[PDB]
Amino acid sequence: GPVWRKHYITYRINNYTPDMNREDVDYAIRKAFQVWSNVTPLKFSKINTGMADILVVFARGAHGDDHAFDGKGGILAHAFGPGSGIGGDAHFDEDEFWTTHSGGTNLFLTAVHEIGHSLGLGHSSDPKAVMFPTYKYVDINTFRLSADDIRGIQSLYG
Ligand SMILES: O=NC(=O)CN(CCO)S(=O)(=O)c1ccc(F)cc1
Ligand SMILES: [Ca+2]
Ligand SMILES: [Ca+2]
Ligand SMILES: [Ca+2]
Ligand SMILES: [Zn+2]
Ligand SMILES: [Zn+2]
Repeated sequence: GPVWRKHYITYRINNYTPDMNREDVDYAIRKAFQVWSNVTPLKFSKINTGMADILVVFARGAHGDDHAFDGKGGILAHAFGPGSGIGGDAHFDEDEFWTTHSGGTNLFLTAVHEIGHSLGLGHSSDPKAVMFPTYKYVDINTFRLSADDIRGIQSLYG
C-alpha cells in the first residue's frame, strides 16, 4: 500500500471542536503524532497556513467525501492513506464528544489510530493493538503501542 516517501511530514488543524479547550486539541494531536515518530524516522510539524500532508478536520454528517458521518456513536473518525490531495487527511465526527480523559471519546487515543491510517496502516485483528477496529478507553498517561502496531508501522517505515 501507499506510504509517505519523505521524512518531514506536515499537518494542519483545519478547525477545532467546541468540545475541548483549543490547547488540549493541539496537545492531543501533537502527542498522537509523537507516538508514531517514536518508532519511525518520521518528523511531524504543525503548520498554520497552506497545504499540509495531513489535514485534521472536525465535521458532522456529510462533509464532502464518500464517507458521511452517522451522528453520536458508531463511526468516530476516519482517515485516508498516504497520497496527494485528501490523502493522509484525518476526519473526526463532531457528533462525538471529544475529551482529554475517559469521558466521551478520547481525542488522543482516536487520533493515534487515525494517524496510523494516515501513515498507511490498516486494521489489526489483535484486540491489544491501537489499530484494532474497536474504540476502547485505556489510560492515556501510560499508553503504549502493541507489538502488532510496532511491527505494522516498521513494515512500512524505518
Ligand atoms: O479509523 N476509523 C475506523 O476504523 C472506523 N471505526 C469503526 C469500527 O468499529 S471507528 O470510528 O469505530 C474507530 C475509530 C478510531 C479508533 F481508534 C477505533 C474505532
Ligand atoms: Ca459517529
Ligand atoms: Ca492530504
Ligand atoms: Ca462534538
Ligand atoms: Zn471524512
Ligand atoms: Zn480505523
